[PDB]
Amino acid sequence: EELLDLFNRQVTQEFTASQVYLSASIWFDQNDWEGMAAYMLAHSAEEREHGLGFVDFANKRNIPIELQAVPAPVSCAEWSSPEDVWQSILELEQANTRSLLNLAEAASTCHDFAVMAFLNPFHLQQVNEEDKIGSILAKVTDENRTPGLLRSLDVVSF
Amino acid sequence: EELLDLFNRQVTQEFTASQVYLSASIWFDQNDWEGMAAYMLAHSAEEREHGLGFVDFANKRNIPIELQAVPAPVSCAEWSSPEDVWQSILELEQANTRSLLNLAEAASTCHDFAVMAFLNPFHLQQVNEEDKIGSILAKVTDENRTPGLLRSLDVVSF
Amino acid sequence: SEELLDLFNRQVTQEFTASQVYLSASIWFDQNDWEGMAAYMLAHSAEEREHGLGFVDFANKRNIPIELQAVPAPVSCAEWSSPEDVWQSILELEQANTRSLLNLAEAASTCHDFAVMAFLNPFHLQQVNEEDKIGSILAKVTDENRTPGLLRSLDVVS
Amino acid sequence: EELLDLFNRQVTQEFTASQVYLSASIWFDQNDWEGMAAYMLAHSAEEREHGLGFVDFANKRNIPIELQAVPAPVSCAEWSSPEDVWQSILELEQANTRSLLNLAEAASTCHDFAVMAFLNPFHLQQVNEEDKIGSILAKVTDENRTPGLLRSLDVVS
Amino acid sequence: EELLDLFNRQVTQEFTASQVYLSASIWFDQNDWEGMAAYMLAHSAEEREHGLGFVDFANKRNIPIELQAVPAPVSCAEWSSPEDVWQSILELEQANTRSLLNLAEAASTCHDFAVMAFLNPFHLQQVNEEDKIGSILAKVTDENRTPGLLRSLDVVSF
Ligand SMILES: [Fe+3]
Ligand SMILES: [Fe+3]
Ligand SMILES: [Fe+3]
Ligand SMILES: [Fe+3]
Ligand SMILES: [Fe+3]
Ligand SMILES: [Fe+3]
Ligand SMILES: [Fe+3]
Ligand SMILES: [Fe+3]
Ligand SMILES: [Fe+3]
Ligand SMILES: [Fe+3]
Ligand SMILES: [Fe+3]
Ligand SMILES: [Fe+3]
Ligand SMILES: [Fe+3]
Ligand SMILES: [Fe+3]
Ligand SMILES: [Fe+3]
Ligand SMILES: [Fe+3]
Ligand SMILES: [Fe+3]
Ligand SMILES: [Fe+3]
Repeated sequence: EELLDLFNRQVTQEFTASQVYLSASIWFDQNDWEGMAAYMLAHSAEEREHGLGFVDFANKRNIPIELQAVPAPVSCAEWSSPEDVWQSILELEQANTRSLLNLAEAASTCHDFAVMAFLNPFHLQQVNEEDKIGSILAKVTDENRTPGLLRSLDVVSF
Repeated sequence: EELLDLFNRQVTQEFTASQVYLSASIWFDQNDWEGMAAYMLAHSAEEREHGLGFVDFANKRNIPIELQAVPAPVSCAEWSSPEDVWQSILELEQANTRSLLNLAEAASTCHDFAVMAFLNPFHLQQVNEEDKIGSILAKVTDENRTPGLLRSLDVVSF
Repeated sequence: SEELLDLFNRQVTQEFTASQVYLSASIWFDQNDWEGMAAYMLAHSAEEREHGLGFVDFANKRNIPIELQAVPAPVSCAEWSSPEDVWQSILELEQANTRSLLNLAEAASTCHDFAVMAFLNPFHLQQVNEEDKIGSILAKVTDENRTPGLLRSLDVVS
Repeated sequence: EELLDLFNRQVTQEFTASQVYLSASIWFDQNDWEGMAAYMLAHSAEEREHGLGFVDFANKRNIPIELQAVPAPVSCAEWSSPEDVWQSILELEQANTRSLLNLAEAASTCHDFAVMAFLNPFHLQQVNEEDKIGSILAKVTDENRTPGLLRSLDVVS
Repeated sequence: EELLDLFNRQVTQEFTASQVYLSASIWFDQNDWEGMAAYMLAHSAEEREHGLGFVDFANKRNIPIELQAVPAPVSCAEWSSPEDVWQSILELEQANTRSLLNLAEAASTCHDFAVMAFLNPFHLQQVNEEDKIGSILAKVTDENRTPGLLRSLDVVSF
């Protein structure tokens, strides 16, 4: 039952993340960072696709899915610079990584080899995501040390 | 008669706007902002096309058009930085939006459903224009906080 | 509102009535060796029928019950003696088609039937274009018919 | 500087003419001359393009441009036939030509070889335009001697 | 004879300019401005082509050409920033313009219509060159107000 639970909760986690990304895109769009806004919107969609992935596997493997409330994103209250937004997104992915590792540990305890196999590509994708977001946040933080310079690279990049 | 009046005045408004854009392109060209100058020139042409759109509809709908003087653009006297120019263009579009909404309210009072239908795409285009110009002005203002940096993005962008 | 439903039904009848009137014009023209005007009338007869079918299809989707009425015998051909008579009748028919569309829209507006208003929008615009075209053809017919044989020599052209 | 002033006035002249062409297109469309209307509309765009060409050269050559008002066209009030319209448009082109010639002479007095070179294709274009306009006006005026006949040829070109 | 003289001297002027451009490319290359160096090198070639143009016309028109020494470029002694180099190039083109205008005035006095015709495209090209170089110098001067920023646009641009 704990495994089935954690599986169900990973869907919520992916959908929660989707909404957080959407919130980041709104913040960026409202503050005229259209390039960062596009990035966040695309990633919102990707997180939804992850959750649907979990759903589909669950259905095939007879793991009951019950859809939970997708909480309101509330880090957009705190956000006052692009740096704040990217820092929250990095924490969000760090948590998504932790939630997948916990799920895998439950599967491992249960000898659920199909669930572990299913999760392998996600483990590796999370490594790539954390690295990419990490690297973006480092660039944002460095470029923002000179007034207007960050803007100058929402244009160029993204 | 008020409807016909306001319709006729929208043509003047579009042509007025066309000339303001041309004036902005001249200011930018003379001050070696060729990328912003190109943007303004293109938009000058677009505003002319809008006015011709109104003219064509008027002719088809038997709304008498009498062409009015197209005033001299005079905000180019005040302009001393790209920020001043973009601020004027934003106000210009805000006024173009207001003039279309007033026209639509007159059509609405008159139950002139064809005029309201005609205006729908313009209403939505104005939303997009104000948002784009708004976003440009925000970037200009931010980048101009560091000497030479704005220049560096007339090149890259535009 | 049962009355809005009546008006929508009545538009169907009006389109099919116009289709038959266009057909009657085609016949007159063909009988009198104006094959070019005849072809224009036949094509426009088909197009009015397409409009009526468009209304029926929307009505079916929107649960507006349709009761198909009699399509009355066109009566104007009894009195037509020149192409000018026929084009004037056709202009009058389109002016009527327009007034009934506007009556339907006013009812929809009163009932807050946003979907019906939206549906009608392209038709309001098409009617502007049709009246303008018809009116223009009538003006050319009238002018060319001041010289014997000249109108014929342009059934051959347009 | 007479040269700078005349260069500025030439821009206003081109946009003025653009509006006059637009007004002709209006008169024609209102009176169901869709062919002549389209010709006039196309020419209105072309006059504006000419003015833009002057603007562009002026910016390159550091000739300060101050955009003036574009005066409302006033000929339409008196037009009652296509002939009247074509006649006003001929007169408009003849004035466009005289003002180019005045600008060229001022350039010539100043030994402004760049401005004179710039103007050469416009002098040749005016010759072509005056000829074309004049020819259309001749055709209009002849065809309009028979009722309906002119209409029967808006439809052709 | 003065006309023939001035014609011969225009060849020297074009070749002199070619060498000045080459000197500018060397300065830029040695100071690691490869993008500005490429621009100068290309323009060096273009000035040579202009001189060869004059030569070819002269030969066809029986204007004796005697090739003069092409002086050593010596503004590269003074150069210490990209701004100094572009300022010299602007002066160089301003002088090339003056030399063409003087030539045209001699042709004009002599009623040498073929020489004036030959020169027309050069007059217009000089207008375009002065404007372009002017605009580059303005950008250089603005961007160089922030340390490293100019560099950042030798890369992007050019
Ligand atoms: Fe995810
Ligand atoms: Fe993710
Ligand atoms: Fe992912
Ligand atoms: Fe507009
Ligand atoms: Fe606009
Ligand atoms: Fe627009
Ligand atoms: Fe009823
Ligand atoms: Fe009923
Ligand atoms: Fe009924
Ligand atoms: Fe119809
Ligand atoms: Fe119809
Ligand atoms: Fe129709
Ligand atoms: Fe012109
Ligand atoms: Fe012209
Ligand atoms: Fe022209
Ligand atoms: Fe040269
Ligand atoms: Fe050169
Ligand atoms: Fe050159």
